[PDB]
Amino acid sequence: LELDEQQRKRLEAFLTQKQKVGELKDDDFEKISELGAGNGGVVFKVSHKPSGLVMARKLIHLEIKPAIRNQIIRELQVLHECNSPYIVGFYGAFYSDGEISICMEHMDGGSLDQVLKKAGRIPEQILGKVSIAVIKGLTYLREKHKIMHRDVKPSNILVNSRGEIKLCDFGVSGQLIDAMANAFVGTRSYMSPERLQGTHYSVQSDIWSMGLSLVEMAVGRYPIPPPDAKELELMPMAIFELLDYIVNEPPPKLPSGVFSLEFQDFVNKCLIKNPAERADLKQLMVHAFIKRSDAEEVDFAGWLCSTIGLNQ
Amino acid sequence: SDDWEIPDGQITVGQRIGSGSFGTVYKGKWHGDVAVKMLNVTAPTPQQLQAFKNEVGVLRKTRHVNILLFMGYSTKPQLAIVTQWCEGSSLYHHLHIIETKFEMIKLIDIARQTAQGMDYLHAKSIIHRDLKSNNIFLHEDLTVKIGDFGLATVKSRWSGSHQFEQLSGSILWMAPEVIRMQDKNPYSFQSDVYAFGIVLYELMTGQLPYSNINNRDQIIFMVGRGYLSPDLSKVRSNCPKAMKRLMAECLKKKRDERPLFPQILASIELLARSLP
Ligand SMILES: Nc1ncnc2c1ncn2[C@@H]1O[C@H](COP(=O)(O)OP(=O)(O)NP(=O)(O)O)[C@@H](O)[C@H]1O
Ligand SMILES: Nc1ncnc2c1ncn2[C@@H]1O[C@H](COP(=O)(O)OP(=O)(O)NP(=O)(O)O)[C@@H](O)[C@H]1O
Ligand SMILES: O=C(NOC[C@H](O)CO)c1ccc(F)c(F)c1Nc1ccc(I)cc1F
Ligand SMILES: [Cl-]
Ligand SMILES: [Mg+2]
Ligand SMILES: [Mg+2]
Repeated sequence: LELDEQQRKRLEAFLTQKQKVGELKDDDFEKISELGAGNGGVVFKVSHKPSGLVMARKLIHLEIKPAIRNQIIRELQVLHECNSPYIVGFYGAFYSDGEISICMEHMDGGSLDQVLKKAGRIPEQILGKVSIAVIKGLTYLREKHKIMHRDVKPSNILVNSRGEIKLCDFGVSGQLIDAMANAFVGTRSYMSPERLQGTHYSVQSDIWSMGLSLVEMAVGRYPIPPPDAKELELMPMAIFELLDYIVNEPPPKLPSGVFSLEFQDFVNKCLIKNPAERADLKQLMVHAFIKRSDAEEVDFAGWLCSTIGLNQ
Repeated sequence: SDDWEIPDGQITVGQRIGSGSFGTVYKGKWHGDVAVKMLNVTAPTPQQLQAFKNEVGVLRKTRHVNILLFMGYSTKPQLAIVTQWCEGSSLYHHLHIIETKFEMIKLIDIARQTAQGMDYLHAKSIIHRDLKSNNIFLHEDLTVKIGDFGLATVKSRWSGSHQFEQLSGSILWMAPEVIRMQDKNPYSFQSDVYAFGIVLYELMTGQLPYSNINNRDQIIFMVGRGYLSPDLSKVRSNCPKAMKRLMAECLKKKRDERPLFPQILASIELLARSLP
């Protein structure tokens, strides 16, 4: 991989810690605290006593046949090969006590969903760095593994006090995705309009999801349906209606005047409903917004710790 | 305390079994084995609590051989529903986890008993609201017991007297108009019939619907819009033609086109007799 000297240093340190971790067993973990819960899972900060490591442990309770469960556990093992500065590190996936455990690196900044609540709105110059990290994460996953994320959203972009921005919860296991489709529901959606209608345009839907996520973090509010009038100058829809809106209504857009023209063009190109006219990953990486963001010096770690209340 | 309310510290709460769309189930002891479902609604307003008690007064009178016995409720330490503990597995576990090989005479009989219990619920004017094979138990490998019916008041958290209803748990059994959540009353006898149609699908195919689609939001949108419906050609070859027809009638997109359970029960019973 490309990697500056610092990124290759942290990547190496992670592989070193990972060698201390043999087989993961439920008895070897100690609960520290809860990190959050989704609509189909729960994540705990834990200590792995044999290794001394702190990890985030996601537990998923699926009532599925053992052959499907075993395939899910097999497919997740590919996460051992997913090593990139823009991908949440991975320690192991196993089954025990009716629960699928996925043990990953602990990100002390939380998700950008949490960060967004604490920030109100995330500044454009911070969003530039986030976009670079997401584009690069999605590129890594597609080029090195043929993986399509399929779940880009603020709660699946994790950050930490070192300033790293990393993707997680991507579709390494199509069996896991399918089992979860059968068992749970969300309350909102970042799915692209063409996939809602059953059309598959590779990573173009992840790009749509990103654009949607960037609008939500820019304005401080999930953007389907668009803000109504005076709501915007301060600067609940059911799941089916949200999906119908995505499919049948024009895509969201940033407010004018508040954001740079490059940033507005960048999200507009992401949110084109036509998945072929939508920008792809190569085109976004050279977009003016990204070229500008990549050259700005932004103390992302400083801004995050400040936003969260942590120390430097 | 109140009628059919179990006071604090009478139920010995044992092992946690799992959680579903609106609660978390524990195995418990209270004059025998019970399932205790701790409701997600932990903080209920006086209006919500009152409407819940009124609903419990209805549910506790729904006694029938194919209905899981409603045993009581608790408010302390937390809101909870106490029901008969089922030995063995739900129909969902039998079909999709154990892969129990039933013969066709016994698949029909499971559908018969379910229609029997659903017929009773509707005769008592109760919308189930949540029929699915996880809520059908084959008790002691013999009798079908339908569970988790009614309880509309606790399937949504309340902001005063108004409650916002959101989809929760699996969507596979929801009728198009339940998915849409747009009508005044999305839930109806006919939306139960649709869910039963899906149960029939599981019995006659051995599979959940939409097995070829792993994108949940595509399913929600397309089922809701009427663009997508169960693939009836997955039905196994030994399924009687009349059962396939009945299934298709239960699954009609327009609720007014769906039969009711007296007619459904009469069809299955006829089919059971005119069967090898
Ligand atoms: N590696 C991690 N380190 C720290 N916090 C984490 C980590 N992974 C997940 N979390 C937190 O755990 C929360 C729950 O995650 P998750 O179960 O994937 O649901 P979700 O992404 O928040 N929402 P949803 O996917 O719609 O069900 C996330 O929002 C994060 O706040
Ligand atoms: N009366 C019961 N006896 C034994 N096991 C039960 C009983 N009720 C529920 N369970 C089990 O407890 C777990 C949780 O059930 P539950 O919370 O009802 O979710 P669900 O049935 O899968 N979906 P839903 O009922 O719509 O919320 C499942 O493994 C059930 O099989
Ligand atoms: O976790 C996933 N989705 O979110 C789950 C929430 O609990 C839903 O509420 C998920 C879905 C498909 C898949 F293949 C995975 F590998 C998943 N998990 C997953 C993937 C990479 C890392 I590094 C860490 C992880 F955990
Ligand atoms: Cl408890
Ligand atoms: Mg997540
Ligand atoms: Mg249930």
